[PDB]
Amino acid sequence: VDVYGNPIRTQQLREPQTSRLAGLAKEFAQHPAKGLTPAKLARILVEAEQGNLQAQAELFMDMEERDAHLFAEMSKRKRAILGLDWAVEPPRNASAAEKADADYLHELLLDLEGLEDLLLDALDGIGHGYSCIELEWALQGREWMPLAFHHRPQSWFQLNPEDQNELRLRDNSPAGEALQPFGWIIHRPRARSGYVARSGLFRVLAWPYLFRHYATSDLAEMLEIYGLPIRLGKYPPGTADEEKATLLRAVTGLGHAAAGIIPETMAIDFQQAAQGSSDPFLAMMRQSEDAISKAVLGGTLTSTTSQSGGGAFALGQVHNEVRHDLLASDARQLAATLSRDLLWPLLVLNRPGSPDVRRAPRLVFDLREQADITSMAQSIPALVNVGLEIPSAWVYDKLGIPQPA
Amino acid sequence: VDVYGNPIRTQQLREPQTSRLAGLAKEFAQHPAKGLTPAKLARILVEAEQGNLQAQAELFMDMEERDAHLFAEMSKRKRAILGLDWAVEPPRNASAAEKADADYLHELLLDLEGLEDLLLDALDGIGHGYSCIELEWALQGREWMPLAFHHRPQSWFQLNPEDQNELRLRDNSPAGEALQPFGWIIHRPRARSGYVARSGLFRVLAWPYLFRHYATSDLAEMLEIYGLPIRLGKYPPGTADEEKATLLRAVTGLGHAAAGIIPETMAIDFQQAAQGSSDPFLAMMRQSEDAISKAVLGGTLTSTTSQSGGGAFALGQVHNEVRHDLLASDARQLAATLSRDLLWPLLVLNRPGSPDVRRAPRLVFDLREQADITSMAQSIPALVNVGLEIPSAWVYDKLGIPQPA
Amino acid sequence: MQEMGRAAGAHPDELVFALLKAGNANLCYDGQNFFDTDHPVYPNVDGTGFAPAADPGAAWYLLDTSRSLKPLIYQERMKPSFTSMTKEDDEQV
Amino acid sequence: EVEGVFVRATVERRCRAGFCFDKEGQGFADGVLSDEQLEALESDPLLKVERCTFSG
Amino acid sequence: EVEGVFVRATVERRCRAGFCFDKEGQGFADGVLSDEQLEALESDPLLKVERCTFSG
Amino acid sequence: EVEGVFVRATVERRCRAGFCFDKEGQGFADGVLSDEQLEALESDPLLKVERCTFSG
Repeated sequence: VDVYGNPIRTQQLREPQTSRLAGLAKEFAQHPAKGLTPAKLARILVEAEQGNLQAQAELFMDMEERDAHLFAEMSKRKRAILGLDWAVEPPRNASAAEKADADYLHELLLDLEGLEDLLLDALDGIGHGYSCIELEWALQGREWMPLAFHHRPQSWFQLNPEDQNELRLRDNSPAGEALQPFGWIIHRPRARSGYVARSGLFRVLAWPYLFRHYATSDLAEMLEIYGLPIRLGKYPPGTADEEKATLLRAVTGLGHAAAGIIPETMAIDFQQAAQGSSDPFLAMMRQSEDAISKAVLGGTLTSTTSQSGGGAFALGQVHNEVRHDLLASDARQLAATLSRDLLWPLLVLNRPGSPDVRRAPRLVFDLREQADITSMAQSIPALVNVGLEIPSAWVYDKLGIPQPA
Repeated sequence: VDVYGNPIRTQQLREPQTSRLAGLAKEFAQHPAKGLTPAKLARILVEAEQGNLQAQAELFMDMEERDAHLFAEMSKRKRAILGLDWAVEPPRNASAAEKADADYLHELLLDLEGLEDLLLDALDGIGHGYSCIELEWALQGREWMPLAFHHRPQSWFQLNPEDQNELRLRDNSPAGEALQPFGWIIHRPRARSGYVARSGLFRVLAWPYLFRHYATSDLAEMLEIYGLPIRLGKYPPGTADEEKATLLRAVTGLGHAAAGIIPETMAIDFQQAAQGSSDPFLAMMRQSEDAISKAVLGGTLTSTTSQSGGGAFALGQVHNEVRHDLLASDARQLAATLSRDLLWPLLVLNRPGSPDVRRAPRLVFDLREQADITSMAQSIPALVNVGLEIPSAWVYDKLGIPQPA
Repeated sequence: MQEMGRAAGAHPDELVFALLKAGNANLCYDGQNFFDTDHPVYPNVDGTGFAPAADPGAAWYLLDTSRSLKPLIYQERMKPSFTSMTKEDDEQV
Repeated sequence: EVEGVFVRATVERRCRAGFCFDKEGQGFADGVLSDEQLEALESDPLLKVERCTFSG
Repeated sequence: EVEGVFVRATVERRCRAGFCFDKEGQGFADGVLSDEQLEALESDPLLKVERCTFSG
Repeated sequence: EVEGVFVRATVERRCRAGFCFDKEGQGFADGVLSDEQLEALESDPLLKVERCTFSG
């Protein structure tokens, strides 16, 4: 069975759950970001709270695509995880059989192509609040294998009417369809405590995005109007339609044309077009960008930048507060999700027996922080000459150097 | 029994208390932050003081979601705790049986999945003033286990009419329902001395949030109006309705249109639209953000930033004042809550006998601060050559290096 | 009081099948009845008219499509939230 | 006595002569007689109710 | 003007001839006269209250 | 069917001659005629308002 105890039947693993839903694969995103107003955004969020996640997912995708600063921040945050070395470790004080199981799982993950793509797809749940990856199960004789990992759009799911924390497929029915066991890797990182609909970071970031969009569009319009002044022509009674058209064309082309002549009975008045500055717009854009930076990566390095300054402890100063905390949180949540969803089916299908769930191997990301070799290498000799018996295992582990074999 | 002495009956542990309240699970948040005015906020707070916590909880959730700066500060503060290593220690001068009990509890917590989620859910009480997590109890033979931890919204509870410090479930009755023993982990951090309703940090942070919201909305409106000037057209007596509509459309499109012509008998006056600056709005936003930073994380590193500057003692300078105090306070309160709520049921159900409550093991968070290895390693040799017999236990404990085994 | 959830869950079926019943009476995009014998096609007129209906299921469109515009939100009248319970009898809806 | 009239400001269902109009304020709440028809009588208190005993 | 009438076609308590009734909508809010008796007449709006000043 | 009716003896602003006084007229939520005059006549209610199905 799975970790949650639901019965597992190997018959349903031959075909993906969504195969019998050919309607989903033919859908196109509705792009709800175009022509978006604060009222529309509020309605979208409220409806999403009630189980209509399609519009929210499409809006989040548009928001990711249309904002360069937000996209850069999210990409940097995800690439931070994608570059971490990982390993599979056996449970606490594991036995020989458990160690062998962990070693086999580690070897299987090493030789499993598409792991990086799986991690990238799973990390989308950081912003979207939940990411679902469908599994393709195949048999190369007697051992089950994940053939491929398919990322399904968040717009394909909904909320259970009887449960606000349980996701279901959109199968044209009011209650949707329950997710098949062992058929998905659902990643639901928890930045804030609440239901799945409210758990996305883009829900926090939506309003600054709209503020920045409005400011940028208004600035573009004002830059378009800038330049020549608006000038209005006046004509006396008894001016025919042809003369009216001639005066109109003359006024229209007068800005580009340096000189022109009109009868003394006519008049042209040059009125202010748009007089001001870009200061308000740029102030709003900077405020929104700082808010986005703080919300995504913390207000110590991105928005209120940590500035330059090297040194042996500079790495620690830059990392440990804020950056290390965020990195560790994301890595630990991703590792927990993976150990729950991918490691367990492999252990319970590819190996004999029914090992207890509490003793399953856990995927661990390498969060080791580079320690100053020079300072500590200076420090050891004094301590050892004093008489302290420092274990070599601690040194080898903390320095990153492996133990002799 | 529990720590408070209330009789404990194992019959009620088979089902959650809220299972017989299927009405609660079908509710949706009312979103009281939309269209919020200072009078409405004052009424919400006053009503919450009197036992109506639903509106206050929903307002706090909206406040958390809609403010990026506040959300970033709270997330950083909570992630600070989530990254701390923890251990279970036996009581003062504990005996062999007590040491065995503590070791078994430590092993059980290590192998208990969902601990990080439990800590995150409990830490919500920092801002909300109280967090309730429901327990699922199951028997794997002869030993009780927490199957899962469920975080219930603060909107599901109320105040006892006869007691302002005791929370109760909303069961449609005036007096609510008392909380089941051993069925919840209630975390109520105490930033300020008072009743539970007034104990939330969001109660302090509400007013700066409203100030910032008003300033941002006003700035957005003023940016929308900025650009072209308002221009008013005037027409003489004897202008028909069709000519009036033509003049109105001409005036409406005149700002975008560089040129236009009107009869000499008409007139168009270009009046100031909105002339000023973003300085007042931005000043208010900065004031509110500084207030929020000071209230959440202290006015030494976040609002009045500590600036750069490394060194061996830089860690101490940044941490010990403000940051270390807040970290230690939060960690100690969380550890006390956990030791009270989760450790005790495990000890009194999973082990024989009736150990005295005063001798129960206590969960301890690792608050050890990194000490300068180089300076102290320089220092020891002089002291030891002088003749001082410094214990090795103090060195091993303070450096973080473990004693040889 | 919670049985309203079951009622709401059953509601969409009732609505869709009521529209199915009205199919003969109700009008489609063509301007004629959904099940009509005079459906206007470009060159000529086609015709598709106890309670039967033959429909495709594998097409990109499903006949008689529903619209779950809002969820089965639960509306309640508990205590100091309405006037039915203080300046009135002890009534709840 | 009449524990509740259920009449003030509310109008209930009254099926008579094949047409179920809404008027006359015939609301009641008791187990005296015609209990089964009490559902039909109280089948449409469409408007807000305000009880007041007649002490009958 | 009249500060308030609070009539809604219902008085608070119009007690006459030794019996207290509820009708005629004689609700006032002012200290012009009979405040001591205004306490007895008022102070019992059993039904809803609607205030529509007569500007008297 | 017409949706829109006010049958709680409710007050609405109806203007007879040089003044606007309490009265119940159109009292509907749908309009096809006299919109400009209805606006003055159909000022939303002062007091409790409840709607019914005239189906006229």
